[PDB]
Amino acid sequence: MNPIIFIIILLTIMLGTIIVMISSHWLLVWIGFEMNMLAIIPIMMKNHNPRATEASTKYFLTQSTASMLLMMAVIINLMFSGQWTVMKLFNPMASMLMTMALAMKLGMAPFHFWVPEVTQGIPLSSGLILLTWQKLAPMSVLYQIFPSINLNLILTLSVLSILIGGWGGLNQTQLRKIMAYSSIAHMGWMTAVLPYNPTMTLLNLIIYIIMTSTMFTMFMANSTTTTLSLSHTWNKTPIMTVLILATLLSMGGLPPLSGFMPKWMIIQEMTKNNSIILPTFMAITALLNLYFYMRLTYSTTLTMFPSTNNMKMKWQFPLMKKMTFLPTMVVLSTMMLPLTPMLSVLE
Amino acid sequence: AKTVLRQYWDIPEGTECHRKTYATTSIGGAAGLVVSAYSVALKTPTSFLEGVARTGRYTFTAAAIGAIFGLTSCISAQVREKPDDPLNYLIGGCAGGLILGARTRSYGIGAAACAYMGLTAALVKMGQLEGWQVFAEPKV
Amino acid sequence: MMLYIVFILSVIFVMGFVGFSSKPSPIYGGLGLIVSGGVGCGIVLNFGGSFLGLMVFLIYLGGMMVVFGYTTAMATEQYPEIWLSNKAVLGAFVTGLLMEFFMVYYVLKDKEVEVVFEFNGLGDWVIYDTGDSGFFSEEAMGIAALYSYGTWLVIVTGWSLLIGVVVIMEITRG
Amino acid sequence: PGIVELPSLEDLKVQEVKVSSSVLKAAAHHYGAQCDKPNKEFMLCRWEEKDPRRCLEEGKLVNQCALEFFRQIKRHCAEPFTEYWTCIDYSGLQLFRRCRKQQAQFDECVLDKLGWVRPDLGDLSKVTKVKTDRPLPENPYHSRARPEPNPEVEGDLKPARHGSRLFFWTM
Amino acid sequence: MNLMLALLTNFTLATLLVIIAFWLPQLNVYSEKTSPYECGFDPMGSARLPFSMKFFLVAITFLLFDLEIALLLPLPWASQTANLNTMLTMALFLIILLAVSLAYEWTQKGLEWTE
Amino acid sequence: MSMVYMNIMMAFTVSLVGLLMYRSHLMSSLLCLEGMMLSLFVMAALTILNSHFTLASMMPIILLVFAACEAALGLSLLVMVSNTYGTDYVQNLNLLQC
Amino acid sequence: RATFQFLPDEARSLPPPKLTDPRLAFVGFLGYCSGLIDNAIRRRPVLLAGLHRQLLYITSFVFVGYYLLKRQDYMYAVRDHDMFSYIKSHPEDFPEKDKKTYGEVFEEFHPVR
Amino acid sequence: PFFDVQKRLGVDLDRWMTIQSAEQPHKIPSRCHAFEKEWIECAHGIGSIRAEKECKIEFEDFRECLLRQKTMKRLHAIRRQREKLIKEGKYTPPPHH
Ligand SMILES: CCCCCCCCCCCCCCCCCC(=O)OC[C@H](COP(=O)(O)OCCN)OC(=O)CCCCCCCCCCCCCCCCC
Ligand SMILES: CCCCCCCCCCCCCCCCCC(=O)OC[C@H](COP(=O)(O)OCCN)OC(=O)CCCCCCCCCCCCCCCCC
Ligand SMILES: CCCCCCCCCCCCCCCCCC(=O)OC[C@H](COP(=O)(O)OCCN)OC(=O)CCCCCCCCCCCCCCCCC
Ligand SMILES: CCCCCCCCCCCCCCCCCC(=O)OC[C@H](COP(=O)(O)OCCN)OC(=O)CCCCCCCCCCCCCCCCC
Ligand SMILES: CCCCCCCCCCCCO[C@@H]1O[C@H](CO)[C@@H](O[C@H]2O[C@H](CO)[C@@H](O)[C@H](O)[C@H]2O)[C@H](O)[C@H]1O
Ligand SMILES: CCCCCCCCCCCCO[C@@H]1O[C@H](CO)[C@@H](O[C@H]2O[C@H](CO)[C@@H](O)[C@H](O)[C@H]2O)[C@H](O)[C@H]1O
Ligand SMILES: CCCCCCCCCCCCO[C@@H]1O[C@H](CO)[C@@H](O[C@H]2O[C@H](CO)[C@@H](O)[C@H](O)[C@H]2O)[C@H](O)[C@H]1O
Ligand SMILES: CCCCCCCCCCCCO[C@@H]1O[C@H](CO)[C@@H](O[C@H]2O[C@H](CO)[C@@H](O)[C@H](O)[C@H]2O)[C@H](O)[C@H]1O
Ligand SMILES: CCCCCCCCCCCCO[C@@H]1O[C@H](CO)[C@@H](O[C@H]2O[C@H](CO)[C@@H](O)[C@H](O)[C@H]2O)[C@H](O)[C@H]1O
Ligand SMILES: CCCCCCCCCCCCO[C@@H]1O[C@H](CO)[C@@H](O[C@H]2O[C@H](CO)[C@@H](O)[C@H](O)[C@H]2O)[C@H](O)[C@H]1O
Ligand SMILES: N=C(N)NC(=N)NCCc1ccc(I)c(Cl)c1
Repeated sequence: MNPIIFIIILLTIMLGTIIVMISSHWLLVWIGFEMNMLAIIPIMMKNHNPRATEASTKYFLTQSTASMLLMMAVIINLMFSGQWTVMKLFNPMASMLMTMALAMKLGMAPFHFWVPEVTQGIPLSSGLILLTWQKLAPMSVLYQIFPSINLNLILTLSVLSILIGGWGGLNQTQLRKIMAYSSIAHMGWMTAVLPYNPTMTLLNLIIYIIMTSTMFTMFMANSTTTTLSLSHTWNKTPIMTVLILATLLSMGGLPPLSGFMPKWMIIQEMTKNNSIILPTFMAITALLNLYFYMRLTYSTTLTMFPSTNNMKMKWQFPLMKKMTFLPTMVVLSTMMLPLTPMLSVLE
Repeated sequence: AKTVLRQYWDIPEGTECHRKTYATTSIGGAAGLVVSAYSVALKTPTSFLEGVARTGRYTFTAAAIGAIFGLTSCISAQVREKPDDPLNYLIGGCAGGLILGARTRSYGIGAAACAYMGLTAALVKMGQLEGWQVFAEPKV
Repeated sequence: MMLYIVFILSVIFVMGFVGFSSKPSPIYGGLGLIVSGGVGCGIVLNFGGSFLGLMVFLIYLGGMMVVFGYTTAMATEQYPEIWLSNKAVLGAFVTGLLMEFFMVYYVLKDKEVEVVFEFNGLGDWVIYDTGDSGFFSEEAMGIAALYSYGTWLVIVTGWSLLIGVVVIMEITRG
Repeated sequence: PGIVELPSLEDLKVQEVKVSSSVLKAAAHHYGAQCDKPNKEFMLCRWEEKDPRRCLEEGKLVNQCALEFFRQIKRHCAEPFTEYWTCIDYSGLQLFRRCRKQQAQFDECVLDKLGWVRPDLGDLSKVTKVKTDRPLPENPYHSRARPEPNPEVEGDLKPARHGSRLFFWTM
Repeated sequence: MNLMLALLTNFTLATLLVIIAFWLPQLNVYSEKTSPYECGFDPMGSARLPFSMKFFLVAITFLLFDLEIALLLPLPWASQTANLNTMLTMALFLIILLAVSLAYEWTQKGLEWTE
Repeated sequence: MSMVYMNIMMAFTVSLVGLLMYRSHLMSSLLCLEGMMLSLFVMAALTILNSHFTLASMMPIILLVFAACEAALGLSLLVMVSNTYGTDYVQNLNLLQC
Repeated sequence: RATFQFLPDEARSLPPPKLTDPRLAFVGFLGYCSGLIDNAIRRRPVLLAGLHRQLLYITSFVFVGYYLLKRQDYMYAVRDHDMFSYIKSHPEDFPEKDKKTYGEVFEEFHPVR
Repeated sequence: PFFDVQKRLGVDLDRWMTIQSAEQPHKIPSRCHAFEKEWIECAHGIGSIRAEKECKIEFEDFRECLLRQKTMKRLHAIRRQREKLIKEGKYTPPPHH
């Protein structure tokens, strides 16, 4: 890929997402998703190997199917209201189809099967876009249609995503598959609180993106994609093991780190609405996420794994990776809890 | 599911056990079928006959757990003349766990099931009594 | 009988869909999509959209020509499957026709039908407009407005088609 | 939800102008000038009232003027007109440009005998004003009363009392 | 009606010609006569084996280009708009982007067949 | 609703089921995707044409344009799948279970 | 109140955050920590290296944080303005109670025996 | 829109096609133009929660115009009652019908 072509394709990924977020018309929302899907596929295939080909194919079939259900909802909505404005839908059947359509786009359970496989099959830089930027457009739509979403449906998807994400990550040694199941688990928190307070869905979304960007950037810095390969980091760059430890404890939601903030504000909103059982169930189930985060911290920072002789050659060379924004992102991922009241900026 | 759930909660506790056992069996059987469908879809059976065998094995196990809980919980209430006591569902819940343990030929599963199903069922009766909401309607 | 023209074409529409949805050899699936595209053009034309009907037919004829070429190259076997050759294909094919035939039989008998949702079977003409006497085609005015009202639509579609060429070149450069 | 009020078959009766479209087209330009007033009073009524039932009387005066207009042609210029619309009727598209010779004969006949001048290109598409003694309708859409707006929030924006008040935060 | 009658008559005329063609002549069918033709020797391999397409990339580009003309065919009607400044700009814009996409595929050697 | 909607909605559902119930050929599933879009085009065109929503008459045309971009994208991936394995069978795309 | 505006005009009738705001000092501190982490990951002397870079980390954080704190304060002012105006518009939903003393209100006694 | 850049910049990207009572070419009106105008003006500015109950009459009429379900039910009933009398020999249509 020509560097200019890579930039044009990247800007088209962003343009499609932007179109979704600024459109007042369901047709332009659908166009934004289609433009975004068209541009991302070449980023998945960038390395051209059978796993990238399989990943892109599975991604294309899933997203293309979701778009047809998305457009079906729009047309049913048109029949029963005669307008195209992006807002609540005027038919329950349309609401279900659109809700499922966005669930498949996000990879929520039980539409989750593609997320672990696609993430594993593409590079780390492409995986970063998939698990972060690609969440913006579907969430921005849920943010506008939630007054007509079926509560039982959306909370069922949220419950299943948290369970399947937590259980799915327990059996993974591949970092990209660990991030994928973590993303599924975190998607559930965002949608669980959506019926009650959409502002808390944005907060969770933003904090999830910062922490997820931090982790991927650190994996890219060391070109690590497996647990054992990451366990050599203490011998190359000791500092990076401490950042991984702090970031991973944050993604586990442990006070006083930033990742506790969204779990905390979501539990507050749910209890205000007399929802007690669900947040309790969600918080306990999130301990599964903490478990397989803690395994990574053990193999990465809190112990010293065996090294290889050739590792000594790497001592003599500096890190050349760009690691753009990593100093800022890691601080935000960890030291933001004292500023929680700043969440009103999202109101 | 809403129609079958409503039927169970519309006949008072401890009265008309046969009707209750049909409701819990109907709920159990449906749950077993849902499990069979995903299982057959995601773990392909080697033969059509086996896929049917797996379906019947799960649907029967699920329906048995439903019937025994519905039978035990109603009969315990009628016998004890305590219609609105969460303890009745604890007896029914544990009995279901034993049926699961028997169908699996695993005492340890039977022990754990009798506990966790016992607590979960008793927790449901308290929720009905006190109005605990699982999927709480938005209010504020 | 002619008053039910849109219904008859729509029945063939579904039959073509059952054709390629049962998934025989893509050669015959393409045939089923051409029939559906043909009668689909007939349905839309009968609602006053001659340009929309002919355009969708024209596009899908070009698309199925490419699919045919790709099929002989990348989706062929020694014994391509017709609908009768395979038990799974035949079962889906028969199931589709029987579901279709029973919807037709009952909607005609009762002038109405409940298939999940309620559909009225009085004939499709009843909903048509009663007073037209303009000196233009309203569909042509709406479509032509793409170049005066749809500036934004023109930009995003034109850009997507250009990016599409760039992308398929990237995707297929091993 | 109510009975739709329809005029009786007696009220809908008027002497029709029973000529073919070729006849109407051949006389259209002069008819547009000679019968402008009742015609434009009927079209104002229809667009304001938005109800065919509310403009029947104006509709009849359109018909009456049409018959009066065509009777003048019959009295004074029957043969020149019959030649003209016969030429128009032959064309599948009823084109004016195939009958300029017969049109000239008809035009000069009505000019000499009735002082009828043909409108210019662009005249009949002008938007005109019409004086009417019918009162402008008050609620042509039969709108219900609009719901009242939400009570407006006004006043001086003051700092939040004791800050955010989120849990322990003091700011 | 006229249209459906015309189509039915044409395709019925063609069908009758085929019916006559098959039922009028004397037939003599045996295995060698109906065997596949390949210049006198038996074919080597099925004719259903994959046939590589060397112009596959032009074929995909045809799909994208064939939709462009759907966007352009309304241009005679769009020229009747009063807002001719916008219409002319967007018409030229669309055609240029088609030309740019063609020039890109040309310069990148997409129009050369795989050898 | 009017009876035409029964068969157009039915056609969409048939193709959706056809899409979700795979066989071997990946080309066959791509056809079901194209069929799904065809039913959406017809279903949208009927509504717009019958309601005299003049400006919406361009919407079905825009629908076809992004249908071709999807079909072209689908065929591009099919070429790569075919090059790797020599068939367009979807059972070959199972490397990412592990 | 203004559509898609970071700071509506009415927000100017509120006092701006002080430049010695404790929250702003924390944000500046986070910028300092980011500067230190930048040196450490790149294996430069953490405290000494690139003081120009470390200064810009502190300055950019404080700059952005000042505006976020201003919008934060503005949104809480708006919340209270909305809440109090609504109470005024619906007196019958927020009626003032008659406040009984503890000598009149009966509370039950629970001995700790 | 999630981000209302169209309002901030005062540029019309897509809202010209959102409703059928917006300005059309050559002022061609939609069939339900009056009904949707009445509904839109009833519900303007009060929010969906209020509009769902306070503009129910306008929305129901608009829905009837769009899908005509009540009219088709009415005509299906009359046509049924006619076939009931034709076979029973209890009604002869008029010449004009
Ligand atoms: C502020 C209010 C909000 C509160 C939230 C909590 C705020 C804390 C957020 C922390 C943010 C992450 C940045 C932590 C900076 C850690 C600095 C450090 O570890 O020293 C660097 C050193 C790297 O080694 P090197 O660069 O090569 O120097 C020469 C030694 N070889 O490191 C090493 O050599 C160590 C290698 C051995 C690994 C030992 C690991 C155990 C020590 C971990 C301590 C940090 C734990 C942070 C987790 C949160 C704590 C609350
Ligand atoms: C973070 C320090 C604590 C470290 C241990 C971690 C504890 C758990 C963290 C979770 C969050 C709990 C924080 C509890 C305090 C937050 C509530 C609060 O402090 O009130 C609001 C505070 C203003 O504090 P105030 O009471 O008004 O006193 C003013 C004194 N001038 O306004 C604020 O909210 C901002 C205050 C945050 C507290 C840290 C910042 C204090 C300022 C010192 C920054 C460092 C400046 C020196 C820079 C050195 C550079 C090398
Ligand atoms: C008023 C200030 C109060 C301090 C509050 C501290 C809160 C935690 C702030 C986290 C950010 C720390 C800075 C980022 C780490 C960079 C430091 C490092 O990597 O190694 C230490 C380094 C000295 O070693 P060297 O690599 O050789 O550099 C030579 C420069 N002398 O550089 C040094 O000389 C030391 C630099 C600081 C070392 C920090 C050690 C890790 C601290 C994290 C533990 C968690 C913090 C406590 C939790 C409660 C928060 C109040
Ligand atoms: C929510 C409440 C908390 C508030 C959070 C606030 C977060 C947002 C604030 C911005 C965060 C990023 C700030 C980074 C500051 C470090 C910049 C720096 O020192 O760069 C040094 C130098 C490049 O600087 P230079 O580009 O020449 O300056 C002109 C910029 N137009 O060359 C270098 O060596 C830089 C390399 C290290 C930087 C990482 C790579 C990023 C590249 C950034 C380029 C410069 C950006 C200028 C930042 C200005 C922001 C106002
Ligand atoms: C008031 C309503 C009460 C409703 C009660 C609902 C109970 C929930 C039932 C869920 C479905 C049954 O759950 C399923 O049962 C079968 C029992 O054979 C188990 O099956 C397991 O045990 C046996 C023997 O080993 C075999 O069937 C199978 O090889 C094995 O996997 C499944 O592992 C379990 O997933
Ligand atoms: C592994 C552990 C998993 C988590 C376990 C958590 C257990 C939580 C218990 C479930 C909540 C309580 O359960 C639910 O309560 C509501 C009351 O609001 C009941 O609601 C019922 O009330 C009336 C009676 O007053 C019934 O006639 C009616 O059918 C129903 O609405 C439900 O019948 C019951 O199913
Ligand atoms: C390749 C296979 C293709 C399969 C195509 C399948 C087409 C579907 C069949 C649709 C048949 C429609 O059938 C149509 O029903 C209506 C019922 O009112 C009939 O219409 C009827 O209306 C009045 C009722 O007052 C009767 O007096 C009249 O005798 C009768 O015509 C039509 O005469 C008939 O043509
Ligand atoms: C890859 C991106 C490529 C983008 C390329 C875009 C090329 C666009 C070139 C400009 C096309 C239109 O060019 C412009 O047309 C309008 C009308 O049509 C002309 O306008 C002229 O005629 C119109 C009416 O017809 C009058 O209102 C106007 O007063 C008069 O000046 C402009 O004088 C001319 O500058
Ligand atoms: C606004 C529409 C009208 C403007 C024209 C738009 C189409 C432009 C077409 C491409 C123009 C530049 O792109 C093209 O690059 C290739 C380089 O491989 C050149 O092609 C080169 O090899 C090919 C094959 O041998 C031949 O065309 C030629 O011998 C040679 O020039 C073309 O000469 C050049 O035209
Ligand atoms: C993935 C699934 C693939 C298949 C997709 C099929 C899509 C078919 C879309 C049909 C949409 C029909 O939508 C359904 O219409 C009926 C009309 O009687 C409505 O019916 C209901 O509402 C209306 C008024 O609000 C009244 O009739 C009545 O209150 C009630 O019957 C339903 O509320 C609506 O959900
Ligand atoms: N719960 C919702 N869905 N919306 C919501 N955040 N309601 C709460 C109202 C609120 C809270 C804080 C602020 I600051 C403002 Cl201005 C308004």
